[PDB]
Amino acid sequence: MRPSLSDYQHVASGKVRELYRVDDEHLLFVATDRISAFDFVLDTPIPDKGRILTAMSVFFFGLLTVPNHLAGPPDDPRIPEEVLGRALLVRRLDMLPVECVARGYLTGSGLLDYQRTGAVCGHVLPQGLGEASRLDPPLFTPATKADIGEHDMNVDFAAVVGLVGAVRANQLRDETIKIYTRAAAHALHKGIILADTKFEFGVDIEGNLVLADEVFTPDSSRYWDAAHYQPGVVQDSFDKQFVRNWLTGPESGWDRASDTPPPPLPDEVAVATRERYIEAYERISGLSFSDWIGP
Ligand SMILES: CCOC(=O)[C@@H](F)[C@H](O)c1ccc(Br)cn1
Repeated sequence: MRPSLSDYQHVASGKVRELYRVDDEHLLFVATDRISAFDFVLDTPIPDKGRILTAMSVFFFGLLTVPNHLAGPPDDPRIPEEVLGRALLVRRLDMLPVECVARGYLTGSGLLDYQRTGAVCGHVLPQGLGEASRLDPPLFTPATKADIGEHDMNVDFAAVVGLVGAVRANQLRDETIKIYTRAAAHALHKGIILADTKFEFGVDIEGNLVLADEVFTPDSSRYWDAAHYQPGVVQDSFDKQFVRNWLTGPESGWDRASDTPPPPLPDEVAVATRERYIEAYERISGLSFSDWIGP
């Protein structure tokens, strides 16, 4: 028999994820069905999104050889029925206060910083780059969390040294670039570009660096269709473009520039979005989502 979620202490809440205490040395990482667009958490959930993103994380934890925070199987008895398939049993770690970001392509705040200064997070770049330009080798572009509602602040390597130490900062940079390079090549071989990714790490009792976050989900990473990749224009979001198109189109009745919260989504847009998440998972993993555990 599985415990109730109310048997555990709710310890933290995020935009589309939740965290619970299991005992002194273990936590429960939970993915919800909520989705974000244009910096709003939308009213309408995407069915099975939490389960699909958890399947994705478990696949990539398996593929990568680096230590990670998993402390049990996806069907561990300590996981409540209500979150089965969208929750993981993990070990408690001393977390490092650095958002460890790798970028293989120039977009978002990376592109903006380049267009303003000619550099990104202390990396002076060649002249002549633009939207969705390839960056090779990929860049370590660390950031720090700001206040509620605000975007993370981009920082340089020296800033990271002052947060975690010189030797540890070099380790974060090296492991972030190594892991991203491997995952990106794997996805591209199957027709999906991982344009960038954001990692969070912790340290265990022996001093070892441990990957401790969801990993390579379409929330932590920009997924693009490789078949339509064209440097110089904005790329469609593999998972979120149907949501974006409806919200900004003729039928929503919503003006993005009003900064008012958006309306609920059509049921059919939510179902089409679920299909897109399933397509991304099955193409990258080579597995079938119909075999992933659930309630
Ligand atoms: C950059 C270090 O991050 C942390 O310290 C952790 F708390 C972790 O990122 C976290 C936060 C909120 C939720 Br919900 C789940 N996990």
